[PDB]
Amino acid sequence: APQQINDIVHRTITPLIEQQKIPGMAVAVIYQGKPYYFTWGYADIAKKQPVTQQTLFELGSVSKTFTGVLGGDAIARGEIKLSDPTTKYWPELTAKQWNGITLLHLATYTAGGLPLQVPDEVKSSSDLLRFYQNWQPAWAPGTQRLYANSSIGLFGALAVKPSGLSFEQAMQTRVFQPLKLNHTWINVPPAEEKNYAWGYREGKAVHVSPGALDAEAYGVKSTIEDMARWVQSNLKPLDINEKTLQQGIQLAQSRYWQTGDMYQGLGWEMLDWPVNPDSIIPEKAITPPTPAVRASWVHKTGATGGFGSYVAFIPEKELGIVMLANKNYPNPARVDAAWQILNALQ
Repeated sequence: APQQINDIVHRTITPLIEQQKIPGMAVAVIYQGKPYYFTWGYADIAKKQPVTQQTLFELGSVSKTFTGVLGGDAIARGEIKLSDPTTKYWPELTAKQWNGITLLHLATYTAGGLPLQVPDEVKSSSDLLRFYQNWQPAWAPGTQRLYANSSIGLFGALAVKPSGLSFEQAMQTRVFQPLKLNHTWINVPPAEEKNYAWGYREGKAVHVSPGALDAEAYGVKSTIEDMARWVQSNLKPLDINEKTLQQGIQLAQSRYWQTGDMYQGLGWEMLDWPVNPDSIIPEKAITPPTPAVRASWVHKTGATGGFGSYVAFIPEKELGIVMLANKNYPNPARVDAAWQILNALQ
């Protein structure tokens, strides 16, 4: 790798690993449209199995970028419109509080205080319907953002419906396959388990628990190579041959909502570039949404019990980074490390 990349990556990530006691990490830097890979530590501590470029990590909430782009690919196809009411895709949602709640609201976390997590007791499809039917907004829809899995989880599940495909299959056939993300999974196959890192919560080896709407919100697993490829695809959508997927990516980076200095996209979140880490670490809709601004810090954090992940990229600079850890360390530390690297190479 270019020495200048080697230099900052090693000086930045290595101590980050020791401070946070991360068992294993993989990093990718996208520099002038090429990826460079870095690996440290262990995917499985007990078996002394090292992290490689083949290692699967849980992406957690970074999954939502796939979801957003898939939702975006659906808008481009004409299958859905953000303005569509929720009840158009789930007529069974008859309770009056859903009157006027739209896909936009769901996608942007502005439905009115949908909760952080779908409650644990929700297991069946009828549990899920009962949960949303009995939920009462904490404030008016369309007025105030509260980040929520039960919000973007629902959006992704609804956005696939016109297509007739399950969310898992829309995701695989419209997003994963056309971008050759051949080692990116919602469900890891038996033969890939040897590549699936263990996550580490309080010293014990864990893996993400099944939960309702887990696929849509936090359940993707991927390798550093595929995630680098995911960043290349979002950095340069124009290289993508499939037109709806090209527009889908672009729409995901539109700005639909501003809160403080942050802009809500579909999955992706954004800040005007340049910004300093402190600001990465006034509340209103943007109508119509601002088309994607190339001078942006486009990013997303992700966590599960045993994993911490981060992706960020600046389109203007054709620059990006992916950091995948099998331990869930604090988000500020991720944004500090990444900004240091991208800023050094800017």
